[PDB]
Amino acid sequence: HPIDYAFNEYFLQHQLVEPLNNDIIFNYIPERIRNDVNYILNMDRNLPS
Amino acid sequence: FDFRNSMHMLTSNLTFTVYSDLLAFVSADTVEPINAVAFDNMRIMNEL
Amino acid sequence: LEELMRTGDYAQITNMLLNNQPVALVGALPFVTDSSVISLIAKLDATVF
Repeated sequence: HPIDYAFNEYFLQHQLVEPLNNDIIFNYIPERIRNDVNYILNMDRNLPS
Repeated sequence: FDFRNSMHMLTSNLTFTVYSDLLAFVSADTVEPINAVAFDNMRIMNEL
Repeated sequence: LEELMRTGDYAQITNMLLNNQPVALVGALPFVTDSSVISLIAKLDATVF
């Protein structure tokens, strides 16, 4: 219905869901620490598109 | 009620997989305490 | 190696091994003697690593 399409529509055009790369995980990390030798970082699980 | 004016087409994505918490995928160990270093780099706790 | 298991390995080695590049290692090590020529031709020693 006009008013219904109205709704559900925007719900689609606002799917607050961004992608995700190993890189982003790495990044949700303080610019520091990574640059603090004392601590070890590494990847193990893969990432599906 | 007029049909054609009510019928719409749908742009929907297909098969995600939502992840929460996150982090976890972070494999991380740690040096042995006796080997600490500050921004300094010479070593923290160096009085043997 | 001493400065490795200390430094927490900077995936430096991890990369070189992965990418297959001519390199060496140093320090205390466990040798292992084998005979039956065979082993050699099969180029067994490329394993372990």
